[PDB]
Amino acid sequence: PTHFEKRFLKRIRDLGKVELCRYDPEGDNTGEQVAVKSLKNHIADLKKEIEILRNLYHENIVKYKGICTEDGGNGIKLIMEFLPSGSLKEYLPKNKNKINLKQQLKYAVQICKGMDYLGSRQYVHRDLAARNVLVESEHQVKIGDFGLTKAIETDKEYYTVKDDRDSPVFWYAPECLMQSKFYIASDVWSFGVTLHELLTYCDSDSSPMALFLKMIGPTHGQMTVTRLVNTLKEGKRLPCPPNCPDEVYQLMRKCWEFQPSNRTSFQNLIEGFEALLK
Ligand SMILES: CN(c1ncnc2[nH]ccc12)[C@H]1C[C@@H](NS(C)(=O)=O)C1
Repeated sequence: PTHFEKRFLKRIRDLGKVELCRYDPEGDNTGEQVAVKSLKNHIADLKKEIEILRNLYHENIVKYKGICTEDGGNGIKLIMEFLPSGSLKEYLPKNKNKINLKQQLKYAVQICKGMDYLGSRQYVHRDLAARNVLVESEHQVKIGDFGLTKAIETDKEYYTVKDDRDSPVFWYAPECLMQSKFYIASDVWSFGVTLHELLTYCDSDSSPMALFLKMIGPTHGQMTVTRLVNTLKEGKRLPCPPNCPDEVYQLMRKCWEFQPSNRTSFQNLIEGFEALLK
C-alpha cells in the first residue's frame, strides 16, 4: 500500500526532477495529487534519498508516500505528498501582505525543529535554502527535499563529499567551501541564510546569490568559491534585512560564526525564537 503504478501517474507540471502528478488508478480524475521525484545512472543516490525520507517522521518534514518502479523494474521514483502552496521561494513573494514577522518566526522555529529532528537521526542536509522549505498552510512549513542529505558516520562529527556534483555555494559555510566537510553546524549556517531569504520575502534582488555576487563582483565560474571564501574570511556577511529586529539578527549572526564550534545549535535557535513570540 506504498507502491504507485507508473501508468497511473498522470503528469501535470514540473515542481522543481520533481513533478506534480495525479495518481489516478480509477481513471476518473478523482485520484490524489502527489509530488514525484525521478532522474532527469544515479539510481543509487535516489535509493539513498528514499531510505532517508522513509526513515523521517516529523510534522516539519514532507511526508514520504511511496515508490514507483520504472520498467523493467530497473528505475525508481520517489512519491511524496503534494503541498499546493509550494516553497517559501514561490509563496512569500505572493503573500508579502499576510505574512508578518511573528509568522516568519514561527516558520523559523518549524524549520529548526525539522532540522534538529534530522540532526538527531545523524544526518546532514547540505542543501537548506528557502526553495526546499514547503508551505503546508500559512501556519505550517516542512523541509521538502533531501537530495544532498548524507548520514554522518558513527563517532564522526561530519561527512566529507568528494564529487563532481553541483553545490549551493551561496548557502555554504567556510568548512564546506574549503574542505568539503559537512557538520550539523554547517546546516546551522545554511539555516541562517535560509532565514535571511524568509525575512526578505524571497525577493530575487536580495537573494544570497544576488547579494554575494554584488559583494564579490565580476567573477568566473571557477573562481566564485575562492572569492566567496575570501569575503567570508574578511568577516563580511549578508546584511540585516530592512525592519528586521536586532534580536533576530543576533540569532542569525550566531549561525554565521566562521568556526563551526562557535555556532549556535538548532535547539538554542528554537528557544531563542520561541522567547521572541508573544
Ligand atoms: C517545490 N517542491 C514541492 N512543491 C510542492 N509539493 C511538494 N512535495 C514535495 C516536494 C514538493 C519540491 C521541488 C524541490 N525543490 S528543488 C527542485 O530545488 O529540489 C522542493
